[PDB]
Amino acid sequence: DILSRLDPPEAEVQIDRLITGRLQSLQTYVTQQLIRAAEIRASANLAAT
Amino acid sequence: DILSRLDPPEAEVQIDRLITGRLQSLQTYVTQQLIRAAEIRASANLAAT
Repeated sequence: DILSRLDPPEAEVQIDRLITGRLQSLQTYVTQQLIRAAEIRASANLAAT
Repeated sequence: DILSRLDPPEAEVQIDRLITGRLQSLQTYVTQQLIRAAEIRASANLAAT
């Protein structure tokens, strides 16, 4: 709908905002999965011992 | 190249787009190093034991 109702020069501006938000969300997700996996690893290490 | 084919009022807008990206990339580098150092630290703590 963003494009469907506009030219390229005018749509690229909005699509870059959408891209910025959606990339920020994915970085937040991946950083928290990295922090949460190091906590699961310390627990599996205790289980092995 | 932005300081050679743009006047100062137009080169600010183009320099800020680079500043934002490079800051993002540097800060991603610094987060992943904290997460990797916290893992090297536990290995060295096991080696000391």
